Amino acid sequence: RDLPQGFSALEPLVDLPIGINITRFQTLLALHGAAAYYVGYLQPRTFLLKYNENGTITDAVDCALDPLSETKCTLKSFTVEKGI
Amino acid sequence: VVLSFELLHAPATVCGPKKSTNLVKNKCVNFNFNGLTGTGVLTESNKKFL
Ligand SMILES: *[C@@H]1O[C@H](CO)[C@@H](O[C@@H]2O[C@H](CO)[C@@H](O[C@@H]3O[C@H](CO)[C@@H](O)[C@H](O)[C@@H]3O)[C@H](O)[C@H]2NC(C)=O)[C@H](O)[C@H]1NC(C)=O
Repeated sequence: RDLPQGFSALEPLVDLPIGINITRFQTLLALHGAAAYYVGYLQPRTFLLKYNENGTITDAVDCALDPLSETKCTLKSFTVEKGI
Repeated sequence: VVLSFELLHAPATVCGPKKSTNLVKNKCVNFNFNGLTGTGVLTESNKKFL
């Protein structure tokens, strides 16, 4: 399958005090229809993080993806009504 | 035997147990949870935690 249109999160496990830059990375498999592991990048950006009563993430919008991105970025909301 | 504290720029979390004592309930006090302080009404609290 594909990376679905949906929601996710993560969780910290281990503090690794590396102290040095990292150049490359490589995976480990053992073999020998569409399944694949997708790798892009992470960028020095800023997002929006909406949270619930339980204390869990629900929605998210960038700051610099589009005009709507900075619109939610500064207006400090997810509804965000019309205007300039 | 030699004990060397290697305090490089690397984070400081390998530490010592300072004063872990009986929890002060319902007495207006500050606190020292590893670096954070504040005058707290420290008692059992009614919320879910993760
Ligand atoms: C958010 O916090 C609430 C607070 O407890 C969590 O609620 C718990 O949710 C589970 C299922 O999500 C409930 O289990 C259900 O119990 C009922 C009977 O109470 C049963 O009929 C169902 O079949 C199911 O087993 C659990 O009861 C409920 N807690 C309480 C005290 O009722 C919720 O899981 C938390 N959600 C997240 C995402 O952290």
